[PDB]
Amino acid sequence: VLEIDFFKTDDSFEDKVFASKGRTKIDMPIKNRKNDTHYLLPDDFHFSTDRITRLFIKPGQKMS
Amino acid sequence: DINTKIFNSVAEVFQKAQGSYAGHRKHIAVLKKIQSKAVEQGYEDAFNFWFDKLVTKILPLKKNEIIGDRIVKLVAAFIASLERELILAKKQNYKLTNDEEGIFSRFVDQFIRHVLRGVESPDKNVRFRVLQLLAVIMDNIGEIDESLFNLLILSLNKRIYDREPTVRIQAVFCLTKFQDEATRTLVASIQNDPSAEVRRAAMLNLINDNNTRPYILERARDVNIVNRRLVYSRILKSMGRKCFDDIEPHIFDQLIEWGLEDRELSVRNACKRLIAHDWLNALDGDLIELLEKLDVSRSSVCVKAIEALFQSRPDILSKIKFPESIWKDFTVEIAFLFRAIYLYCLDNNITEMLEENFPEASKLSEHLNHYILLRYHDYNTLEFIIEQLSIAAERYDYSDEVGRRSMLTVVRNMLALTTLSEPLIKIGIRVMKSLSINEKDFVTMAIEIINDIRDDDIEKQESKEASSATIVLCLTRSSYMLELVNTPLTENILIASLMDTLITPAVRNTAPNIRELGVKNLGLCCLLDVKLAIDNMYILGMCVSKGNASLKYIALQVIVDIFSVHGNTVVDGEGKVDSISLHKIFYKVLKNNGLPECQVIAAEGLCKLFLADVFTDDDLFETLVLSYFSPINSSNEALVQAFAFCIPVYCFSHPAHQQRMSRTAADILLRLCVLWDDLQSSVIPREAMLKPNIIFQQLLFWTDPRNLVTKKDTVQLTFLIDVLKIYAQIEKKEIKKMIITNINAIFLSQDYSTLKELLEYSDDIAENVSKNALDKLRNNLNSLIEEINERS
Repeated sequence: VLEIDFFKTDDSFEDKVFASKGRTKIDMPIKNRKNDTHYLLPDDFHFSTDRITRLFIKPGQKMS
Repeated sequence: DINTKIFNSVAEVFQKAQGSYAGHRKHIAVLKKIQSKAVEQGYEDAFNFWFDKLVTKILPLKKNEIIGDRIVKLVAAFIASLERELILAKKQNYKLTNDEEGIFSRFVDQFIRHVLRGVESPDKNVRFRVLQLLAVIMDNIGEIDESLFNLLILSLNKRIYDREPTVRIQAVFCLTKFQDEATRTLVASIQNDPSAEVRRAAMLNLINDNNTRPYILERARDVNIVNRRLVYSRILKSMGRKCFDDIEPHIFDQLIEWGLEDRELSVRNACKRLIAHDWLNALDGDLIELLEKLDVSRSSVCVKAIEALFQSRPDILSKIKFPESIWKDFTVEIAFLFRAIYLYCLDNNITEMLEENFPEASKLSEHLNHYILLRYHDYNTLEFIIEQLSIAAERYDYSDEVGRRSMLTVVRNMLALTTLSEPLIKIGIRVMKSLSINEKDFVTMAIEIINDIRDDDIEKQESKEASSATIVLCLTRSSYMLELVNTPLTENILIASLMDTLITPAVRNTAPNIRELGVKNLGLCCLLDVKLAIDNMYILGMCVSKGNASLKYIALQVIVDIFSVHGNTVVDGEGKVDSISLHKIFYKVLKNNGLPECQVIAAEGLCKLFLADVFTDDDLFETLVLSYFSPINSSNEALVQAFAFCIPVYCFSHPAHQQRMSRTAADILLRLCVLWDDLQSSVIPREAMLKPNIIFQQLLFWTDPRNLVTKKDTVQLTFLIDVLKIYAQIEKKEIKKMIITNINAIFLSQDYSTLKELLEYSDDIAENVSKNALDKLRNNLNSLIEEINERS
């Protein structure tokens, strides 16, 4: 905002920042904290149209 | 009084310090005097109290607000200033006489405790500011008693699991400064935390130690693209030369391959720049040494890495010439450059530097020959060099007829060597194809070679039939020859002889090595003569049924290719095998996870045939979709990815294809819900497969009309009604809730009859929120009804 008036002792309920929190959730749920995947991608084999259109034993030739 | 004077003095500083950093150094200077005098008069606690009060005013300010950022820096600069005076007196060894140590230790301790009063506040803004203040003063708090140290670690260890990723990052920054416990806590967050920005924060700030480097570089496969890019953009760049010493060579090669083959361009370019610009510069322009690090002899990544370099640095490209003097010191690195440059310039038509930088064909034939002599008259390096030169030779210029014959007589002598490795037969024959004027000139020279090998074998015997090893050589050569033939066998007589003399005997006997070559040679001939393919369909069915996993591997590929080239004319007729017989051969292989390599060929192969319309059986197509969603095939990544790429393009390429999915998809969905519900039973080998709602909206997605590459069609419509008849056939409502909620992904608008029928069912299902979801459907539906009705 504009600025802060650090000379204000009038400021009411500024100690509210130190409240207890009762029934306000501040921790992430314990389920998500650990994941077996470790957030990596699986092995990638790169299946492309170029891959499929080609023959197995004669990769130079293509099919429709 | 003097208590209010302290407040006014400190508040005046905070009032001006929030607006600009200009006078912060002066602001610290006065704060230190206000403090010193305050303690002199016994009001140390008045200063500490008012200093805290003014800091509380910035705690609720949100992350971005500059005013909060400016006061956080003031607080940090103040503590850092007080500590510097204590460090100097210690480092310059002079005494402090005004209790500066005691005042500092007490101020810091008191201030952290005050700030920690809001570490668990409900307002996420103060929780962020609290950890921000902590993070930015950690370096300058000095030595603290154990009670405060325990309080800090416990407070942070709870904030590492804060609900906001913004606070968690700040929790990370705090714990980084306690590294050497805290190190394992950060590795725990680098792998397990769901937010990508915190994994990024942990990664970038985690100490790069032999213990931690594996976990840091592990993020080269992070699901987020930035985290992957940053591995090359910063991590690997920070290390510099240590990327070739303190990094395991096996993971090293895997990092380049990953970056250069990544599916995203940002990651690819990031890895490219690391190789072409950052590394190369770290090695002082020495391209040869850079290639020594990539290890051309034991890796193919360098093909992309050097082409990546050539694009980035065309200035170096014109500087690599090849005079006759280079061959005196020819190594694997230089040899790889020879092919890499020559092929790169042909592809991008930089013919400028081929007439002056490379020898003519006649001189290249001498050098290629030379190395052939050294090897077949370190053996690995020689074979490698021969391969690199031969690769270039295949694409060399033989306009000068002198160079064509020279090179030709060189490779013919090479291919005549009975000891020639397979990789050098492969490339040796491809060169002879480029040198030949036409196919007939190519096969005549090739078969002439082959026959000499088998005939010479019969003189050592007449010191009857050729040895088994000798047959492996002839079939290896012929297999690479027949791969390059493209005319019907009717035109090539000599290939008809090779069939009788060599190929069909190889299919007859054993070991595999000789039988596997016979099948590949046969399959390649079947691609040229439809009748030959008809007359060998029974043989190939036997090869997969009675052969080792390797023979199944080849014979299956042959079968799929014969179908791709000739279609359904090799099946179902007089003198022809039955389609349903081959369908069973594929199915038996497809579901045998004992050998998963073959499942991909069956899985992929069948997709190739349905896509070309050569296959069009509804029941078989359904076996594919189910093997994709199957729990047994989760282990086979290649199979899942094969089906994942094929069956979506099948539907979306032509509505007849998608029309097939619609008829099956209801039965498919049925047979996977019944499945998952039975994975709860006491018979296992659940999360090993998707849950029905995923499967449904997956199925429904394939059936959507507009995803095809011109009218509404209602192909999807017919799928849904089927899904509703099957419905109600379930033990657990949980999966009924799954199937029902994911409706409304439909495209609705024609064809009155169908939609009215759809409404009739939905009304019948008017038997928990699932009810709402279904009601959403009928109101939208009932509108379509009155609209069409009144249209008349």
